[PDB]
Amino acid sequence: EILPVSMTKTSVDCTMYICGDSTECSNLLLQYGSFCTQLKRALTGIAVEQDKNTQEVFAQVKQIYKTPPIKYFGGFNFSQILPDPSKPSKRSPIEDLLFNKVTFNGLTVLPPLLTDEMIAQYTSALLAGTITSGWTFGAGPALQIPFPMQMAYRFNGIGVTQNVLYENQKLIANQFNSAIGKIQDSLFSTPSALGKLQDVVNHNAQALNTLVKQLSSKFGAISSVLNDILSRLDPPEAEVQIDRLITGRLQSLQTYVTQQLIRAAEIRASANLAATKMSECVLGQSKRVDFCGKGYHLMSFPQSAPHGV
Amino acid sequence: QLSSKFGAISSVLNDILSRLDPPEAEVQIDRLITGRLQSLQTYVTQQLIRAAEIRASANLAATKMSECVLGQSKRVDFCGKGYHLMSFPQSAPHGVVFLHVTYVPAQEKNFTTAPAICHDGKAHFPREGVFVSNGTHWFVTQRNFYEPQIITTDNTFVSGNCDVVIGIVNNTVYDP
Amino acid sequence: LVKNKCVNFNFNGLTGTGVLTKSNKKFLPFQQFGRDIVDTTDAVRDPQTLEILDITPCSFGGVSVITPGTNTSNQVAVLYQGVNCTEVSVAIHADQLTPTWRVYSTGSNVFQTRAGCLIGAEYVNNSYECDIPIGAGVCASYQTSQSIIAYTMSLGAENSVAYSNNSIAIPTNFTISVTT
Amino acid sequence: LHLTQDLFLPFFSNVTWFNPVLPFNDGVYFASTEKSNIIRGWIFGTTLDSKTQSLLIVNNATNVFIKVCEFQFCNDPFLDVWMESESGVYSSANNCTFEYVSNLREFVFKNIDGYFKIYSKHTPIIGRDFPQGFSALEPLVDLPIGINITRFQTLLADYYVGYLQPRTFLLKYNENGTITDAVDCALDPLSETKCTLKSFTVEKGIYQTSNFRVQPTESIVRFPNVTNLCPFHEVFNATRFASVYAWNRTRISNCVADYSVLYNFAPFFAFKCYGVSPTKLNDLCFTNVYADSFVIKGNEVSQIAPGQTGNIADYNYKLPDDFTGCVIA
Ligand SMILES: *[C@@H]1O[C@H](CO)[C@@H](O[C@@H]2O[C@H](CO)[C@@H](O)[C@H](O)[C@H]2NC(C)=O)[C@H](O)[C@H]1NC(C)=O
Ligand SMILES: *[C@@H]1O[C@H](CO)[C@@H](O[C@@H]2O[C@H](CO)[C@@H](O)[C@H](O)[C@H]2NC(C)=O)[C@H](O)[C@H]1NC(C)=O
Ligand SMILES: *[C@@H]1O[C@H](CO)[C@@H](O)[C@H](O)[C@H]1NC(C)=O
Ligand SMILES: *[C@@H]1O[C@H](CO)[C@@H](O)[C@H](O)[C@H]1NC(C)=O
Ligand SMILES: *[C@@H]1O[C@H](CO)[C@@H](O)[C@H](O)[C@H]1NC(C)=O
Ligand SMILES: *[C@@H]1O[C@H](CO)[C@@H](O)[C@H](O)[C@H]1NC(C)=O
Ligand SMILES: *[C@@H]1O[C@H](CO)[C@@H](O)[C@H](O)[C@H]1NC(C)=O
Ligand SMILES: *[C@@H]1O[C@H](CO)[C@@H](O)[C@H](O)[C@H]1NC(C)=O
Ligand SMILES: *[C@@H]1O[C@H](CO)[C@@H](O)[C@H](O)[C@H]1NC(C)=O
Ligand SMILES: *[C@@H]1O[C@H](CO)[C@@H](O)[C@H](O)[C@H]1NC(C)=O
Ligand SMILES: *[C@@H]1O[C@H](CO)[C@@H](O)[C@H](O)[C@H]1NC(C)=O
Repeated sequence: EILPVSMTKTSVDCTMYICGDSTECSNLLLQYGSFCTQLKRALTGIAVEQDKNTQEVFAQVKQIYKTPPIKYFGGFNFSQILPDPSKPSKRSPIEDLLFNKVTFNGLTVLPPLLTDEMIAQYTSALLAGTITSGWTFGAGPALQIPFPMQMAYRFNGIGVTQNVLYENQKLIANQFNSAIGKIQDSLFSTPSALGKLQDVVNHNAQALNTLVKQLSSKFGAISSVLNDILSRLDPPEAEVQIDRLITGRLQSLQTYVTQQLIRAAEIRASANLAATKMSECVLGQSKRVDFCGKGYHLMSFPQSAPHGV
Repeated sequence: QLSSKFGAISSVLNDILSRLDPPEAEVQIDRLITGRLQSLQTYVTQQLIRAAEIRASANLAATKMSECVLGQSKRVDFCGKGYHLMSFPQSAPHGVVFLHVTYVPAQEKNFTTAPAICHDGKAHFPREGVFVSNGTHWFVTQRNFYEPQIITTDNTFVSGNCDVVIGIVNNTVYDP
Repeated sequence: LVKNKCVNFNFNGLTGTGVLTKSNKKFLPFQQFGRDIVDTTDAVRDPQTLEILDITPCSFGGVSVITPGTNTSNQVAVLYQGVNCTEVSVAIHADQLTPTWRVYSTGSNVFQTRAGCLIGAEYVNNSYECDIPIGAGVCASYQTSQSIIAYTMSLGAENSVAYSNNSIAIPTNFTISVTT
Repeated sequence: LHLTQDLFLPFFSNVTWFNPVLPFNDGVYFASTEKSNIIRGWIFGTTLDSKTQSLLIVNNATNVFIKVCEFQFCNDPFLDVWMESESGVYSSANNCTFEYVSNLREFVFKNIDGYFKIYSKHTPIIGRDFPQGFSALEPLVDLPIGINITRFQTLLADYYVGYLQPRTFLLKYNENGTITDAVDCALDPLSETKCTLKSFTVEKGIYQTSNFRVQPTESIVRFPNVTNLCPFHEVFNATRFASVYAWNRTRISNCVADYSVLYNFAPFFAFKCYGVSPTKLNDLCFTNVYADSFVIKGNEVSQIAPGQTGNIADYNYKLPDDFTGCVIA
């Protein structure tokens, strides 16, 4: 299951966008009120909400847990999801495959507060707590327990006694290993798997390209360049043309900001859903039908991804 | 924003009328009207966007009330951090405050475990507990509170013989 | 012709401002200017030396300010966003900046990070919880003598669970908590 | 807390501590700290030659009597141990136009839109050290002088001078109406977040503010390789010329009238350009210029001009009234 968690943070400056390096245009913008300050406020609110979403989704553990020297887990391999200490950035192979499949005038893109490695460390700590302690570390101190006993507890939560797991351990382990192996091939072979994550980036890029493209529009004026209009004719007609251009660019900015607000609200809803799914499927076993997967639920493991989980 | 000229002569209605001909006053009043209409539209759109979020929060609050106050919820980290017990609502200006009562264990203690027990060639499994040992003797206890008990027939159930269990132990299961 | 410096250029009546650097784009012999995907004149050719000459925009960004609170003290730190510390420092030693207050304190103690150039704090090798977020994992705090310091955020303590094939832990006491 | 933008004296500026003629740069700040009353007032004007009314602001006995007049005494001054008069700095007097009657004497003088605003404040401090603290200046009086003043002096028989700049200030109004504190918006980074937040208290955190831009410095101009040139050696250094009746009409081009070579090769005694300036002739180049070959007498060249008459003008070569060209002999 794949879910977006956040989007890129942007900041826009009014003067460098509209009245580019013109002292005759800055004065004519003061008479239009306080649009710029409230636009900046809205953008800053979106920016801080972006980091709040990630912190809410991922930062759910007080302490960072680390797996012991990897040993026999009853037959389960887990090598494709645990971090590999043999390459930079300390990722997992599936994470590496995920990362390798995802590819101005007055605008600015701000970096996220949390780097990718911190997200990887959160994911590793969550996985270690899940596989060494079980569901107990989500409600207090973590308690150690062997993995087969943990799954014996898991079967007991769906109406199946403990006999089945203990008398069929090897077969279940082999089935789990085969499923894990086939997951990587299924993800790699299918090209249109990470679609929704790419859609967010494509939408943001299209919005930015449209915003920078309309800067060349004449908007029913003499031209689309301030210098030529200024040094060609009388002050009054220059004022009229500058007012026309200012109105057009303000309309464009308003449209962009409203679109960004709507998309941010949608992503906020998605992030809340993702946080709930994490807390209810990873830190415990859920009885809700078709919530943590198709069929009776056993476990769940998270993996980091660009702008999503 | 009532004082913004929006590219006009002035921001006062009366002076514009009693200073020049009605024709140009028409254009100036039209400009002011358009500016103020855009301001109102922006205000209404912002209000609607905020109202949607407040509606979502209200729905979440209603669900939390119905599931934590009127009963006990099994969802993890929904009605508090830990094992949920109760909840109490308190009124507040344009909001509500919830007091969540939870259960948190402490004072851990290790020991040695074993999935099953072989007494007379037949594997035994606990009915509701977990097998533990304090080094010398084996007991069965709960899963969230230490309470050892002696192993007995009505405490465990038998399923199969002892040839598939990995960590099986050879202690004694008593019968009444 | 001046390269790698901010100048005003006039090429065959085309006027603008920026930094002229060497490029590798290959025009055709009948082409003079170059344009980006939307409107900007990304490249230009010297009419005399016939050399491709990348016009690159001037550096700009935010001047966000870090303060620990008026009640506590009066010292502040300034973060320049999206610019390396060689420039800005150069543009201080030779002026041509927009913010007229210019020099804050200088006094060395300039740190360079992925967010931008930080002036007014010293980087330390310690690590603990974040207080004032700044950029990519870099936070700031006020400690003592007293000054503003920047460090690398810590995600918390490291705890290793003594996993074993036959080891379990059972609580013997509980606690009742109330949260709001 | 009101945010306003006007001309003010910047905080922590440079102040000169002391009859030199101090320039009047869009208002000045004056603070006199004396009790002997040596500084009897100020004079204002540009030339003091009965063109601009010398503003004689004199505080003679009790309250300042603003008399807009000019009072030539005799000329030669000297030290005196009554009159207390005889300042002959100026020469000419004229008629009177306006008349008005009514330590640490600090005054602010401003002029804008033909109105002279004088703000006064008199705190009877006992001391000579520069006193710290806040003191607001009230609009004592305004005057519709409607003239221009660029220079001012002080009337003698201990004072500081400052100049004002446009700036944005933050002011605090008391629950009376009194101004108690002010904050600048240019000095320090802190007193910019204070202006942005519109408050005197700032909490812990990181605050966005204005943006920085690296302005340009030099102005490079690179025009294309210059290759073509005006053919003139064949004209202005020829072998033979023609008679007046069989004049040539040589066609020339590639001509920016860029003739500096002729300045050095031929020391032109006569050079008359009846159109645009010869220096500006390099600004625009031409296409269909024609040139003529004449060999005429000495007292005949003056006849080759627009609107002239004579034998040569009437029978050989005639020039138009709107004749745009240069004659060289
Ligand atoms: C867990 O899976 C990994 C990869 O699926 C196993 O590593 C492979 O081991 C075989 C040994 O037969 C090698 O031929 C492969 O080259 C290994 N893969 C890689 C990528 O190096 C690993 O052995 C499995 N764990 C256990 C305990 O068997
Ligand atoms: C005008 O034309 C004459 C004839 O070509 C030039 O005369 C020559 O000047 C050079 C100067 O070094 C002498 O060496 C030659 O001997 C001269 N003439 C001959 C016989 O070749 C004259 O210099 C030209 N000057 C101008 C004003 O262009
Ligand atoms: C273990 O439990 C038994 C139960 O009676 C007790 O007698 C004994 O002291 C305990 N400790 C050890 C080390 O056996
Ligand atoms: C447990 O008991 C069975 C039956 O007496 C015996 O075969 C087996 O070896 C015993 N296991 C151990 C570890 O002694
Ligand atoms: C440092 O600043 C220079 C500015 O000339 C820039 O080219 C460079 O990318 C910056 N970073 C490093 C690591 O040099
Ligand atoms: C008991 O379990 C805890 C789990 O953190 C471990 O730290 C401790 O060393 C264990 N004690 C033993 C194995 O005696
Ligand atoms: C599992 O733990 C037991 C301890 O009783 C140990 O003997 C065995 O080697 C372990 N299995 C491994 C390390 O694969
Ligand atoms: C459990 O905790 C309570 C209070 O936290 C304490 O009074 C008591 O001694 C502890 N131990 C037992 C066995 O109750
Ligand atoms: C206003 O001023 C009077 C003195 O003129 C003073 O008594 C009073 O307390 C002041 N109150 C305010 C600050 O409103
Ligand atoms: C044109 O280029 C040639 C060769 O570099 C040079 O000698 C000549 O002076 C140039 N002419 C100009 C720059 O006008
Ligand atoms: C003038 O025109 C005649 C035409 O035959 C030509 O021979 C002569 O060289 C020309 N000279 C000048 C001064 O233009």
